[PDB]
Amino acid sequence: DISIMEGMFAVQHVHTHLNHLRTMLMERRIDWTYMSSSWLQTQLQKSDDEMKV
Amino acid sequence: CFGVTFKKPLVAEEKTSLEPQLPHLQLRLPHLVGIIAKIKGIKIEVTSSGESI
Ligand SMILES: *[C@@H]1O[C@H](CO)[C@@H](O[C@@H]2O[C@H](CO)[C@@H](O)[C@H](O)[C@H]2NC(C)=O)[C@H](O)[C@H]1NC(C)=O
Repeated sequence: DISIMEGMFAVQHVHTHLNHLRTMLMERRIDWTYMSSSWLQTQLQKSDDEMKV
Repeated sequence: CFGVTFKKPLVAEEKTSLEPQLPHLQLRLPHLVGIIAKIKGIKIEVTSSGESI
């Protein structure tokens, strides 16, 4: 039982983030936790503060 | 009528009830009280040796 309940926590943790991603997608926004966004900072040279905008 | 087509009004269900699906962990340690009760009544019998002789 403890072996099962230890793995259940990871399922809950994934569920929370997946629900947040679904909300963001239904909201016509971008969830940057699921996307890298580090490759396009080098292709177009911008400051750290300009990338936040 | 004329060129426009008319459709009947739609009736609406007054109430809805929410009964979400829940995961089944199926733990096995619970509902095992009978084994504990059996453990309680071990009842080891020891007879004094030398009282008879
Ligand atoms: C709550 O307990 C009931 C009864 O033990 C569980 O219902 C059983 O579920 C299993 C798995 O689907 C079935 O094979 C049995 O036939 C069910 N029994 C009855 C009497 O319905 C139920 O799954 C438990 N709830 C949770 C969330 O674990």
